[PDB]
Amino acid sequence: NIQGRVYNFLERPTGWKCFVYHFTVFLIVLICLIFSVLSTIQQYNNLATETLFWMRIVLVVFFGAEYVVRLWSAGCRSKYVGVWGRLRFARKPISVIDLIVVVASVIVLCVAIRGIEFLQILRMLHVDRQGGTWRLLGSVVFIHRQELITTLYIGFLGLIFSSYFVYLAEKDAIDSSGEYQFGSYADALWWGVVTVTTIGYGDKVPQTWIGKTIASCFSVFAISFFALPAGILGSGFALKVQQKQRQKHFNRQIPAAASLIQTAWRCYAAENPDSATWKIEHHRAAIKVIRRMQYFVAKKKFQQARKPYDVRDVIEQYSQGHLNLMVRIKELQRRLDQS
Amino acid sequence: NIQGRVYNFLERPTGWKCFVYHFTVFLIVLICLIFSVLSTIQQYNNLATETLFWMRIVLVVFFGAEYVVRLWSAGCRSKYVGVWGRLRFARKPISVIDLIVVVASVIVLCVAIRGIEFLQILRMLHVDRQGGTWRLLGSVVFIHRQELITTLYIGFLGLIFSSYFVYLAEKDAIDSSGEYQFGSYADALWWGVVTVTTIGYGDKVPQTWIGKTIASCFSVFAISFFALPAGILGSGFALKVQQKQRQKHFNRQIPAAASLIQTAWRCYAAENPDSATWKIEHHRAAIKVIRRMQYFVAKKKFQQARKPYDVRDVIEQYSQGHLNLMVRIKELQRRLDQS
Amino acid sequence: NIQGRVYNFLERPTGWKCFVYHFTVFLIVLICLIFSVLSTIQQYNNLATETLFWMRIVLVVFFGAEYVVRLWSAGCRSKYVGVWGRLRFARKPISVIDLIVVVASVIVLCVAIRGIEFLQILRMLHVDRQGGTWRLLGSVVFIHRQELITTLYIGFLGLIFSSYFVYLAEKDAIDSSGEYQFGSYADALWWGVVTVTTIGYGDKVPQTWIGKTIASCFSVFAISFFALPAGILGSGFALKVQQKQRQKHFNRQIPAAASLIQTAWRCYAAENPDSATWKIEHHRAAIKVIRRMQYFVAKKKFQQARKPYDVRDVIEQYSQGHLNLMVRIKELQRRLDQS
Amino acid sequence: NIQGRVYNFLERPTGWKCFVYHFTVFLIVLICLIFSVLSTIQQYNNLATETLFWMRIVLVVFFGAEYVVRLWSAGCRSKYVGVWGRLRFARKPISVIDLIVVVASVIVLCVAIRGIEFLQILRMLHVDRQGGTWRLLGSVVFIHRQELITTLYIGFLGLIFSSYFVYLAEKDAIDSSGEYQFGSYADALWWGVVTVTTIGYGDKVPQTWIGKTIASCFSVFAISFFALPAGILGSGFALKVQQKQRQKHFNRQIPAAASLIQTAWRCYAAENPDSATWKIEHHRAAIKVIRRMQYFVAKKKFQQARKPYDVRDVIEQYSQGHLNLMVRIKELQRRLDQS
Amino acid sequence: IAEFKEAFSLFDKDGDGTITTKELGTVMRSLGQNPTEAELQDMINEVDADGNGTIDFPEFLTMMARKMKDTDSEEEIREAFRVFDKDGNGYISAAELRHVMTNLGEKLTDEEVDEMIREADIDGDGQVNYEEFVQMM
Amino acid sequence: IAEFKEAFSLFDKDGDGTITTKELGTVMRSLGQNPTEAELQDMINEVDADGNGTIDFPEFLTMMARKMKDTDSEEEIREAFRVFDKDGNGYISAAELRHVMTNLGEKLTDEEVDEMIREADIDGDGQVNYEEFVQMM
Amino acid sequence: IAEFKEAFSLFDKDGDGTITTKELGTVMRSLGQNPTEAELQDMINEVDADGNGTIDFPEFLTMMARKMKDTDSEEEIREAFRVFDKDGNGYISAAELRHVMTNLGEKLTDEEVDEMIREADIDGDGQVNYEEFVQMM
Amino acid sequence: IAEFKEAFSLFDKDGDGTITTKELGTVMRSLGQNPTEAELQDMINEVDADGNGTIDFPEFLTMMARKMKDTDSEEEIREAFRVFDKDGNGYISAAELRHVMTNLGEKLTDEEVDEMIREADIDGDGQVNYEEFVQMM
Repeated sequence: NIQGRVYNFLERPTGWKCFVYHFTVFLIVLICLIFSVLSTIQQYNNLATETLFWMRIVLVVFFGAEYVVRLWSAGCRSKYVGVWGRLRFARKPISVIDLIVVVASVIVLCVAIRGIEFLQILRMLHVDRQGGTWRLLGSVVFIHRQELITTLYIGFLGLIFSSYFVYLAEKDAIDSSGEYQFGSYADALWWGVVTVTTIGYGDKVPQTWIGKTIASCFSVFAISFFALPAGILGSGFALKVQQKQRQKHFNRQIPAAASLIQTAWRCYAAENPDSATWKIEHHRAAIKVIRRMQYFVAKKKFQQARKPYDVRDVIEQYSQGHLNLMVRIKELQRRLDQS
Repeated sequence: NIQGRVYNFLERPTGWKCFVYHFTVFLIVLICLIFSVLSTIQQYNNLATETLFWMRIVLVVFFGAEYVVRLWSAGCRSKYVGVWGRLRFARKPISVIDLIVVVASVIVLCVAIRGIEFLQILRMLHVDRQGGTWRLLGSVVFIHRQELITTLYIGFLGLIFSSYFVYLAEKDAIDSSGEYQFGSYADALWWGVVTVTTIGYGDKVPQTWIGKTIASCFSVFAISFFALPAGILGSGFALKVQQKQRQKHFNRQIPAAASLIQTAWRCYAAENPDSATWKIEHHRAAIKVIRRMQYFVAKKKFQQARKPYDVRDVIEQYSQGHLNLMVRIKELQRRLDQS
Repeated sequence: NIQGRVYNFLERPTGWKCFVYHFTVFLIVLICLIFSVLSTIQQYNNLATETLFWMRIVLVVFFGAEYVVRLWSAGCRSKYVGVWGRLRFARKPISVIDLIVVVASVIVLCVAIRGIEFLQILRMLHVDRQGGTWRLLGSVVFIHRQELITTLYIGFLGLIFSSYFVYLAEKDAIDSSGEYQFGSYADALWWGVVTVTTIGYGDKVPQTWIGKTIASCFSVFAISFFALPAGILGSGFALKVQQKQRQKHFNRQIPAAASLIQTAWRCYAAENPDSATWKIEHHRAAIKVIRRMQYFVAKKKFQQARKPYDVRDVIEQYSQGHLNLMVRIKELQRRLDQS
Repeated sequence: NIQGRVYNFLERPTGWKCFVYHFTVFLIVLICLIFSVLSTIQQYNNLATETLFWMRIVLVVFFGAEYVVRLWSAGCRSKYVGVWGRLRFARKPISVIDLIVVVASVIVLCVAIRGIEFLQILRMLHVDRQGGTWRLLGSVVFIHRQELITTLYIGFLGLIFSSYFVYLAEKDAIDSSGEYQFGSYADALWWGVVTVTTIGYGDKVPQTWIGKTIASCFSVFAISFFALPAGILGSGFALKVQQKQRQKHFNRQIPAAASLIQTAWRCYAAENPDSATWKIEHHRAAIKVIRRMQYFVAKKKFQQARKPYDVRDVIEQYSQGHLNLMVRIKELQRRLDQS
Repeated sequence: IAEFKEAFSLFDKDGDGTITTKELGTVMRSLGQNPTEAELQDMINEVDADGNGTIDFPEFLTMMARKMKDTDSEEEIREAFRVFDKDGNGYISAAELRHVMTNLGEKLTDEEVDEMIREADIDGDGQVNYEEFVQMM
Repeated sequence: IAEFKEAFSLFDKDGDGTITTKELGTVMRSLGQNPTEAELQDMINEVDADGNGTIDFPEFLTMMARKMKDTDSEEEIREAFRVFDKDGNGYISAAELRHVMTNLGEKLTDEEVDEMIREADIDGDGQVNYEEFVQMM
Repeated sequence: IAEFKEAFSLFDKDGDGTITTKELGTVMRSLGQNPTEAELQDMINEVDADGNGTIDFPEFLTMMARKMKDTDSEEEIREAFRVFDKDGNGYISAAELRHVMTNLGEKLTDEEVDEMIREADIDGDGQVNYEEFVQMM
Repeated sequence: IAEFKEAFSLFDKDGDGTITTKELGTVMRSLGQNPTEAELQDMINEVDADGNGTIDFPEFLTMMARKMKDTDSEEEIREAFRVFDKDGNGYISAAELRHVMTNLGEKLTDEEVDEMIREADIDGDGQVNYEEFVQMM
């Protein structure tokens, strides 16, 4: 249908055909920013006023039209069909930004506000529509919560305890220009946070040899505790890249998928006494238990059916094959033993 | 029992119910710090004295009450039951900090001491009770001791040998403000430790082209030898994260666990001649040897039973199954060969 | 042939015999640079003019001779044989640099041009001829496109949003020398890009406590998002190093390789009705379908034949062997069942 | 023997018993350094002269005695037994440092020399005797030569090409103190090498917006190319740590080891016609070929016998077992087929 | 409340108090299912928790007390339905559903498929909203 | 257009609408090929997409409509030729080609090799440009 | 001191100086244990160090001289006890212990369980401190 | 020069120009070695390079022309000797060497061990410098 095609163009992009449109809005709003700066520089007044107003109203009108068109076209998915259900789509966190940008542009055109003109850049800045990037980053951050937490905690403790001692050592030391640069603990904490992240502006440096010794013994050990989170996440991404290439083909999931729904519906229909499923008193009870076992087995199999290959499959496969061969070996031995 | 529930609340936390209490103490002591700062600023004297004293005694009383309640409630575990055994719990390194904080608060309330008021923050700073974070970090650090040691050693050697040559080259160079900044080896070592960690305050920079050449050839090679420990530990954490997800289920350890204790107790009871274990002269000796073999086999099996899957299990399983099938194949061949 | 030997010496180097030649050109052109600098210093005029001209014409003549010799010798490969085909070799991106260097040297000798003398260093700088290094780096960068893109995007968003707030907080703060260092958003963005990469020149530092708080809360979180790409690529290289050592031997590819071409040519010859391949009406149709199946199977097998070992091969091998044994087990059972 | 015990104490250390001795020399020479500094400060002259001379001669005498004792005790190993063979041990690179230190101390005691007093620290600095650390680092560096080389090359090219353009843009820009800081390409290259390693002293910063744009576009991309080598080597160490824990037990190498030497000696003895190995004309030729095949098989097996477990062993083991079972299956079928 | 034991004794022919794989196989012969040995072994494992390979009565009530209505199962059923969606919008052609459920997996009888389809397709033509079909089960 | 069904019925002896491995094996006996069971199983898998292990007619037209002329296949054939090049310049000695195609892999008849070689070696002596041989097929 | 050889000759029926798997199996028949082939193979491996698959006499004294009382074994036994603790405090209900040691693993006789339990539970009711039971063994 | 073919025809009973595993097995029966099938298969693989599982004559001369004296083999033999050194100094007790070479691996005859030992131990008592024994072979 044409509605689905429109939805697949505004959202869920395919490539160049939507890319040109994205690029054009991208550059036109940057032109808007440069033109607002030019009007601030107070160039030829007539142009810098009238054409700025023209292209501002053009931009806000286009933005509202795109928003309403996308809101209508979002009805292709069953989750958002209907008037009362579309409020859920309007509640999506990404879509709120577009409304905020539209209302901010409307208010600006009607009229710090000078910074509010920059707030409109919010929409263009967020260009990833399906949320793939944030969705990818969130899982990796969530998996490694404990080691990030512990290293941040250790770094914080080291920072505080080291920054206190240098303040103690450097309390009464004057500078060349005659100004106490370590007069209070607030200055020492600022020095600690500038130094533990290897920035080192140079506005505050220790001057007494005691403070120099403490800083030298501190920084070398404490820098790694803050450099750790980058390495942890980098290796986490790199390892998952390997798993992304050793996935099972789509052809191995269809049978288990069909079996799961079939056995689930059979379990559901077992609740009624007159459904045709009885065509296959006491047996009517055992049948339910057997069906429940089958449903659990099917669920486990489906869960296994969409995971990358693992040695556990080899270990279970060997035992299954060994039993399958063994039963026939004993059956043949017993059959031959009759004579 | 209620005692176990109290112990499971003060220690070994579960979640939000203890989290609210932890948060309240967390913020109230920060309020105490901000109020001590306000009293230092010398605000309205009556409030800043009396309410400060009030909430100080409140805090120390609450701290002592919590300490004594936890000390009593620690009797749930068999390792700490009894008067003489509870001294071991009181000897735990974490619990010493609470006593130190309590006595420091008592001394402060009775009365650098201005810094001793900060020492109380020790308790809140250490909020991880079970020691999980330090326990996790310790194993990872311990496994990789050799490569950390060698890289730190190489970095130290490079630092010393490079910092000496720049001191030699820059001994007699004056600055713009007419002050020798490289007048002695102590200054050169300070420059080396500020430069090899990529901080670069800018208080001391080489000025003669010889020193510039040495520094340029030095830093590029030597920075990596200090950046290494972060990457090593990050990758170490990331690799262990993979192993944490490929663990055997708890259902595969119960049989081996039971068998281990059973065979160990059988070996122990073999020492007595009248125990019922003889119900199954020379045979009484061979029985002990067989039981010892069984105990060793059970120990090895239990050790294997709680490790992540490894190709070695596949290699041993295939050989075991091959032997099991082979013996029956030869038995059937021999049985058929009789005619 | 001698032409192939010349091609294998100018390109596709083997080692020391070409290495000495590469080293000699390497050092002689550096001598040329140092001599041009000496002539700039205006040493003894006669030498610095005449010998400079001598060795300049020597260098350009040698460069042209090498270029023409390589262009002729590139005819060993079938892709470049023939006059009309050699234009493709001349179109190779690496070879364009040599022509650019030659024409630039010719123009310089005939005569910013002072910087154009440096442009000649282009040739020596690019010394990797087969393109192995860039080819290696490109695959690793291409595989990890998504995680690099998302982290760069997040870093950019954080940089912009943090640099705006510090500009807002620091708009009207004067410095010690009475000069607004944060007078406009351009200065704030420069500070942000100097600070988020942990360089920290120290030309611009925040002075009001609000800006200090924003910078402290910003840098700690935002530094990792820019430190990530190094770790990602490092781990990507390290993982591929492991795969490079677990490759199948060259002896396992010859049979599949021969079979692929054999079955492809058989499928091609099936199109003619009088070829000898019919020596092996309706059968002439089924034969084509069988040959197409065989060609597809051979292609799949050849694709599998040049990949590192993977558990999937074990999983398929076990099933194949199990079927091969099972069919004979049932055949023996059926044969024995006749009596 | 006592000589072996002495060798195992001076070299190849075991632990604390040699550790105390190492610690004592370690601290005593640091005492020597601090005392030389004290004598430089010109304290009480009599002590600072006489006791310094005393402990200097004490140190040099002890050093010579230790050197000669170790040189004698190095005769335990067969590689160094004999007068003419011990020169090889004296040629060991580590042992040269001890002789250099001894002769330098002798020369100093007989008498920049002030820096030569520091040269003695060479011995204590090198405390790893077996060379384990350097041996470990060398293999890891050697394995990853290509990716380190390419990234260093790319970083160098980027550094040069970026540092030239900023020099072009900043040629004629004056500073606040009226001094061209970018007057020549040497200054620009120094700025480039200070900036591409994220040090940032702040002695030279670009001032024109063109140079600012170039630096901003340069640093962000070029910093990763220099941060890469740390991550590469860190991940390389971490991966090898995993392989170090999945090694085959020492019990699986003895049979292959014995078989290798046995078959090698059999091949050697096959060269003589009267050795007892003939006890097992034309057959005397085929025997040699069979023995050569056996020797090659034994060598391959021994090479495989000391590697960590790999899927290839599973793949070969399954095929071997399948053939072993298959031959007996066909033999039983043929035997039964006789009736 | 604990009436399930009445069914348990049905599976416990020998009366030793546990259900073995042979008991399951021999009771399921009476209904003409004709199972496989590996199938019976796999079916048994999804209940046993002791690891001894035999079903205990407390584990039997533990299994029987497990409720089907829960997010962990509704999500899996939804994913299994989604696997078969050609476009992901949440609609399936009725003919494709009938063909799939008749030929793939374990084949259902025609009348079962008709009964299942009659409970659906009430919306209109041959589009079936599986996201409301899921809540029915 | 869809004439392929005429050949399909040739493979579908039982007429149920699908091709089983037994049908493939029994039809290929008539031509005296004598296949293996594992070979037949592997051959069947390269067409089936349902995963049920049986060839469906729409999958049959899907396979038959696949075109050979494409980069993904020309590159693989070129790599297979390159594997046998002793120097990589893009030339092969005719005698080596004949020996390889007679003895390695599945052995061809001599007359087939002669017919194939006659289509090549037109350039001159026993160097054969495989990069133009590839485009012929 | 080296009296163990007197027992060794009991296992060495053939007198060649080594114990083979067949010797172990045939001597253990006399006590009515009825072992398995794989069980015997696994039992043999825990003593042999040469890798030849046969038990040597010096290895026999090496095994017999190994002492049970040591941290490496006490920790493992403590962990095996801890696995069965429902709360980790260091207490086990006596009925659960009896049920576990009668039904799981290799089943003990009732009188052995009674004798073992009598040595414990001296503290009071059916809580047994396994951390003091461990030191007894 | 190429006299090796005279031995090759000894292994090539059928005369087709290649050596099969059956030929190797049947010729090695004449010397009373009694090999295994897997042993013969493994022995064959160390020469074949075509991957067809059959030994070709050019590969036969390629194998026969391989020289034993080389660093890659001397290092491996030295490591195999070092594995058995109890202290690593480069000395082995003669009795241990005799016991090892009589009982472990493939057992040698006593006279072979005596002949090998006589070529060594010339230095003195029962210490044998294997680093000079290696160069002899």
